[PDB]
Amino acid sequence: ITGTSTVGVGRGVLGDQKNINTTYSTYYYLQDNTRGNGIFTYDAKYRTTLPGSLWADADNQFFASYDAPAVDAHYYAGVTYDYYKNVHNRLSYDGNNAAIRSSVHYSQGYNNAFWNGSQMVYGDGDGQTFIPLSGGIDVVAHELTHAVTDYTAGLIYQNESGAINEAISDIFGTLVEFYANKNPDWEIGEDVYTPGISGDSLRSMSDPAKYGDPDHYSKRYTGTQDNGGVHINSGIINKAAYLISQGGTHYGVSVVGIGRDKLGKIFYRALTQYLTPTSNFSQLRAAAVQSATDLYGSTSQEVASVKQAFDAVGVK
Ligand SMILES: O[C@@H]1[C@@H](O)[C@H](O)OC[C@H]1O
Ligand SMILES: O[C@@H]1[C@@H](O)[C@H](O)OC[C@H]1O
Ligand SMILES: O[C@@H]1[C@@H](O)[C@H](O)OC[C@H]1O
Ligand SMILES: O[C@@H]1[C@@H](O)[C@H](O)OC[C@H]1O
Ligand SMILES: O[C@@H]1[C@@H](O)[C@H](O)OC[C@H]1O
Ligand SMILES: [Ca+2]
Ligand SMILES: [Ca+2]
Ligand SMILES: [Ca+2]
Ligand SMILES: [Cl-]
Ligand SMILES: [Cl-]
Ligand SMILES: [Cl-]
Ligand SMILES: [Cl-]
Ligand SMILES: [Zn+2]
Ligand SMILES: [Zn+2]
Ligand SMILES: [Zn+2]
Ligand SMILES: [Zn+2]
Ligand SMILES: [Zn+2]
Ligand SMILES: [Zn+2]
Ligand SMILES: [Zn+2]
Ligand SMILES: [Zn+2]
Repeated sequence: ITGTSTVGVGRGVLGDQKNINTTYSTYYYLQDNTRGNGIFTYDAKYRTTLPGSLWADADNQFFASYDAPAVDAHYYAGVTYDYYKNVHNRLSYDGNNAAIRSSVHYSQGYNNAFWNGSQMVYGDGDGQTFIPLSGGIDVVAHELTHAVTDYTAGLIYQNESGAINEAISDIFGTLVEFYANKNPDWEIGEDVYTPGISGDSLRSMSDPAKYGDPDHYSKRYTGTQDNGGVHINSGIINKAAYLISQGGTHYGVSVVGIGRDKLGKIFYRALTQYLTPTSNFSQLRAAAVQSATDLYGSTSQEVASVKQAFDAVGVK
């Protein structure tokens, strides 16, 4: 809609207060004109029709419980936009400043969030397994990174390529969580998963085996569930990414950590320059080694650490 750019205030899913960019035209709308072609947040009104109605508010204050998922969907889309622009010089998910659209209150008791090819969709959860999923910055950034992957490498969502696709989304989801300094960790979804249970998450990048996911190629899942294990076998790549950043000794292989910024630069370059739709784990290793070589030199510590990390998880 056309109107005046304003700044409102509200509270997110976890009760935290934050400022959000709105647009004023009789009502205040969740329309952020300051980022690319805009960030737009919609109310799906517990239906499955998309996108729903552009979110309208009478007073530019978003403190009602019904508002909370919209506040966070809107705000964390903005943070994700800022991460890709300021850190990687990428303008929105398509690199051409496409508008980011999100719908909240999708369906009823819906325990999921997804990028559907043109927009973000957030369930409210059932209040036991999940609370509204836009409350997790790593979830928001994980799903938006699927859009980045679709517009670059085109990794297919099954078998090893699909596990790489998932891991890429976990890696950048976590780097956005650190970038925002929002209670950062190497877990996925901890802020919105099982509100009754402290200290758990959907999966761990630092210790995938904590939840039974593999942390070595010899332990990879080879069945047909989960599109061939895309959310299971991602643990192998997630552990490698954790080792590249933080270092450690894993199955007897010592890895010298090089930090989060260089992890992001290496994987972003691998994704945008070298990966293809059917890349497997071995080709990811080659792409990461080449990317580190491009950026830091063939004899650099950065290249050595990438090699060490993939050796540690058994990917040659
Ligand atoms: O913490 C990281 C920061 O150091 C780097 O600059 O960009 C990515 C962030 O995750
Ligand atoms: O050392 C930390 C590890 O114990 C934790 O699991 O994830 C973050 C790491 O830096
Ligand atoms: O030891 C772990 C166990 O606690 C969990 O239940 O399943 C996976 C194992 O790695
Ligand atoms: O069955 C597949 C297996 O062969 C591969 O190594 O990793 C992904 C699985 O889906
Ligand atoms: O680290 C182990 C490696 O040494 C062996 O060769 O294959 C299985 C791995 O667990
Ligand atoms: Ca209001
Ligand atoms: Ca997290
Ligand atoms: Ca929990
Ligand atoms: Cl560990
Ligand atoms: Cl471990
Ligand atoms: Cl470790
Ligand atoms: Cl270990
Ligand atoms: Zn998803
Ligand atoms: Zn995913
Ligand atoms: Zn966290
Ligand atoms: Zn798992
Ligand atoms: Zn899955
Ligand atoms: Zn998924
Ligand atoms: Zn280990
Ligand atoms: Zn470890």
